[PDB]
Amino acid sequence: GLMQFTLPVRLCKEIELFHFDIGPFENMWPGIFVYMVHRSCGTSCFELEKLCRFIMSVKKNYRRVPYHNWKHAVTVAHCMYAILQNNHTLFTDLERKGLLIACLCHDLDHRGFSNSYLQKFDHPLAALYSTSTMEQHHFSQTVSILQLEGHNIFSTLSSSEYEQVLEIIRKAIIATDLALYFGNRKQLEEMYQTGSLNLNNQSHRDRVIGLMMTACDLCSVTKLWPVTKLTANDIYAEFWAEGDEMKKLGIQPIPMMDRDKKDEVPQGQLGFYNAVAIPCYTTLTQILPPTEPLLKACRDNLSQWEKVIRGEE
Ligand SMILES: CCCc1nc(C)c2c(NS(C)(=O)=O)nc3ccc(OC)nc3n12
Ligand SMILES: [Mg+2]
Ligand SMILES: [Zn+2]
Repeated sequence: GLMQFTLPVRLCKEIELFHFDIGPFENMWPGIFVYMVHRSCGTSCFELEKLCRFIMSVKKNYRRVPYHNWKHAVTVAHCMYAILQNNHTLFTDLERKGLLIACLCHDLDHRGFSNSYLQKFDHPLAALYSTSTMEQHHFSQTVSILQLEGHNIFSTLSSSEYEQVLEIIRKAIIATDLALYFGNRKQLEEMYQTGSLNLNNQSHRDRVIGLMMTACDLCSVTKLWPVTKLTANDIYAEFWAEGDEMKKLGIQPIPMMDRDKKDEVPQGQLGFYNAVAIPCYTTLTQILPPTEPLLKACRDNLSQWEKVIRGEE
């Protein structure tokens, strides 16, 4: 219980910042996650033997895909750690515990393909889960790993608390379905602006936690320009593979996913920043003012993508 993780000084300091990059050393990422748990939650939240064994089972069930991989999992967990640390009195003990685990597990066993591709392929998961297909699978894989012998990091919780935390994780992971994001943010926008938003209302908390999950999940748009620019190559590599597989089914993919139309990437990016990312961090900043650095960094990067379109770089 007196065993803390420490990081080297540059990491110890930079990890507190929203725009932190977890680096290219895979073997430090589990330590980075435990560090964040111990500062965000407490050193008693989880039994270290169980946490370490949960983390390495989760890692093992991320696939070697260009973007939706173990590095994404830990990156999205760090963004949630930054939001929680900057807003530390707004969230319960259970929410701090649940949300970091939810972010680490939110893309478990992702294959690099969208819910639409699974559906057009007629993948078995699409018959099992008619909506939020991959996201119901991610939650399912989470529960699977929790029920492995020695992996139940929630074993010290009461019956009620256990059921609450699994319900926090389920809604948190389902909210990473971008199809649900548009309506969720619209409702929050309305609630904030008419003054009706109330964080003691569980259905309002749910929506706000949903928006936090979207903000963490898209946090690659909030990094320093060189990180954001290079992450775009990994995202587009999955898009083009999915476009290829669409063509193999006899379906012309949208232009964003067609590797024969790579000149129309910079404009595909702009639409995504204006329709999804900017509104997401704007509404989030309105509800959680300390999350403003995410909105500012997102705007800085939109400005960098506009430059790329003009041929200024
Ligand atoms: C994986 C789909 C969701 C997603 N997450 C991120 C971080 C991005 C992103 N960022 S970047 C680093 O600037 O390329 N660009 C995207 C462009 C289009 C798009 O259409 C769905 N999604 C994008 N996206
Ligand atoms: Mg996902
Ligand atoms: Zn994700």
